[PDB]
Amino acid sequence: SALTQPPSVSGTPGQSVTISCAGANNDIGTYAYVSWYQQLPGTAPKLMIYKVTTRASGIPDRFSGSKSGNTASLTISGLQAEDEADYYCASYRNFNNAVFGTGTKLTVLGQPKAAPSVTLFPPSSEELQANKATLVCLISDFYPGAVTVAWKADSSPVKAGVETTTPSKQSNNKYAASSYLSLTPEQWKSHRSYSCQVTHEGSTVEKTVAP
Amino acid sequence: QVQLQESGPGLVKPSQTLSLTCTVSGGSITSRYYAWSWIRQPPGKGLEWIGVIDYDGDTYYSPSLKSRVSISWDTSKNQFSLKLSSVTPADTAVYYCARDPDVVTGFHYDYWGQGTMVTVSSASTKGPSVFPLAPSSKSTSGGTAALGCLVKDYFPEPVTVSWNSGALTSGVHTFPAVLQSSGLYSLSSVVTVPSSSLGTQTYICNVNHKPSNTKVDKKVEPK
Repeated sequence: SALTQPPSVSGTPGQSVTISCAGANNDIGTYAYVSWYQQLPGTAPKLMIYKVTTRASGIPDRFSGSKSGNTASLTISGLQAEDEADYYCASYRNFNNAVFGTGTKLTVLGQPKAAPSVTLFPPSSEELQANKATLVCLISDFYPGAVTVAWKADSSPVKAGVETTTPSKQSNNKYAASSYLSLTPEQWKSHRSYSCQVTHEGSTVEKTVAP
Repeated sequence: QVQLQESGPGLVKPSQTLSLTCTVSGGSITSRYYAWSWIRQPPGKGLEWIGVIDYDGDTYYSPSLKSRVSISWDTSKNQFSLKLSSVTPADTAVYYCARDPDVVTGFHYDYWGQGTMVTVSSASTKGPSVFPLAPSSKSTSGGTAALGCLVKDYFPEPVTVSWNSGALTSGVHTFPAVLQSSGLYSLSSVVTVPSSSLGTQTYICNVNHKPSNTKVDKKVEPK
């Protein structure tokens, strides 16, 4: 089956959060092989705790392992931005089986605001020769992870051929998003320029490329 | 020291089998009290235990997966492999390789593999079209420019972009791929360079798409 953990847990950009891992009598109740793993985006899980309370080599003292009945728990005392990751609990199951939980995405939030860095690209000579046109708008280093992209033909808005990604976490903890505008060689040439207008927390960053 | 690397196809269709192979190095796969296991994490969902093989050689699997899992190993080649049959897209996941440091003490995995993406679809592969993204700094820091590569229309994930055969690592930002309305993926890579290097430095992006066998090197020169 599976171990129940809350889908999300948000924490004060200070301290202190607790994550629950609920199982049953014949896994978390009889055996003591409860392990927690921390997985920050793109990488594999990192062993943080095993044997209910045993912290692994290198793990800080602010990580805590606890257990009541068929419910295991991980406590983080004073969170850093390092702690922003998905959390998985595991256990032994008879006979010689393992079980992972649903996972808990930890969100730290008293984090500063970061304005998005926008880079707009004109369709390449090679792409236009290939009878195609793509406008590359690249948004990065922004916090919180929520943006709205407006594409403009001269000064009029564009909705058709717009493809925007969902904001994802970066190595540094901030967010990144990619907006793509599909047009035809004639559409790129028949206008004086196109602009990628990015909105983030009531502020606007506009970038412009011209044929 | 103990280092794990998964081998496997990135695209497989429903009737096919999954011959995923993990290579162990810096430690014997038949020694001490070591257990080797497979774990998959579908796209944005949670970790799932598949099965283990112990240093003595006998295996155990998840009861739900048990029916189509026939884990095997090669002690001479320091390898272990997973075999999945009757595959449907529920088997689309990043498949992991992991070690248990003791077995007479209990479950926990200390060392893991980087993972290999397996995607099940019917869904022919498409190699990416690489386009050059020439520099300008109307939105950048003075002295710094912004160039990159447009890796457009490829199926499926992933693709790896490196600059000058790995010689250029600093200021490199590779963006998460966009899944288009067409069903294909598209991504861009960016390197912030000092504008002074435009009339100097040669910039080549090394795009690699293992599923379709694509390996493209594109020179990004100013226009």
